[PDB]
Amino acid sequence: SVSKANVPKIDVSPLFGDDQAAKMRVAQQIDAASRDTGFFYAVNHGINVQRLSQKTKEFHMSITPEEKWDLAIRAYNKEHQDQVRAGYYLSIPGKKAVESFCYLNPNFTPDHPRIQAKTPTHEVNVWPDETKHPGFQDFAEQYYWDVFGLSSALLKGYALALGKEENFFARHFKPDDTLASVVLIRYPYLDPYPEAAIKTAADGTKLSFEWHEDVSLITVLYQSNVQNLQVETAAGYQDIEADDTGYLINCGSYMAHLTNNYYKAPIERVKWVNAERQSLPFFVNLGYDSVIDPFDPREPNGKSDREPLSYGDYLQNGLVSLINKNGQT
Ligand SMILES: CC(C)[C@@H](NC(=O)[C@H](CS)NC(=O)CCC[C@H](N)C(=O)O)C(=O)O
Ligand SMILES: [Fe+3]
Repeated sequence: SVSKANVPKIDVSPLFGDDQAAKMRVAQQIDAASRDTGFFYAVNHGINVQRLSQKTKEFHMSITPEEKWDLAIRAYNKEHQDQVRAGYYLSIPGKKAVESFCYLNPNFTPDHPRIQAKTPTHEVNVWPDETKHPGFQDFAEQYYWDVFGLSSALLKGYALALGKEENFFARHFKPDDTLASVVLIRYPYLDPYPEAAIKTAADGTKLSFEWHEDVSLITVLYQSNVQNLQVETAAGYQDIEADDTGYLINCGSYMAHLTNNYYKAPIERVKWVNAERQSLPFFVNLGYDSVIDPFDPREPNGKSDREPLSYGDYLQNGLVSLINKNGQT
């Protein structure tokens, strides 16, 4: 029936250090994984993922219907026209099981020039009442910077893996302008589970979210210990093993663009599982004006004829296209 994807566990801790040869050995493993199924687990990453899943659980289970409307993105609340990305994504009982909360760069404030200029994809985060969710905002903002630091190191590994200097990507990944987002996703246990919330794939598999390529440079994902993800290969979809201690890493379609598809953006989908679980992606996005010059590591001269793509326009297009294809989450 369904085979299992080879998803190696890569000790990424050398990427935080100054042992350059050890960094290269990590880079080789990243290269191999990126050329195989496109996924690896980053282990020995230094993030307290036990507290992450705890603080997230407390929030999802304690937020009330009134608070969800008050935080809701524009897709669920016409009063909130500035909330395209950040805020609460409501479930629809009987129809849509998943619900989630998305937040962006905490440095996006009314003082920020991109907020002042009303540049697309930049928004000021919305937060629940502190007294109703003590410590939640503090946890969430600190987590953003914790995973930012992990992601910076991973980007050093990807750069070395492609034959570049280690800051080739990370130099565009900055706290003052990153469009990176965290999404705290709840997938509920439901009895009965509404069939309307289950999609059926071409191959018959029941899904919660259909196939797609990630809109990101890379995706840095923590999930609770419930197997659900699949990656498409030429021989069909393969199950990605769960690992609630590691971070599941893959390239997004911006990486595929700039490498001339040498590191493809894998096609992934989410199987339907009737189980309470958490999915907490960090989408590594660059700045709105960031441009990486494409190259082709397959060619002796490394030359690509692909257009340099401004990251902001890429992100705007990608997020709207994904909603159109796979629905409003
Ligand atoms: C597969 C997981 C990463 C997760 N899927 C997801 O997060 C899916 C597919 S990558 N991503 C999205 O819908 C895009 C969210 C973008 C976010 N609101 C933003 O403004 O930056 C899931 O569990 O459904
Ligand atoms: Fe995805």
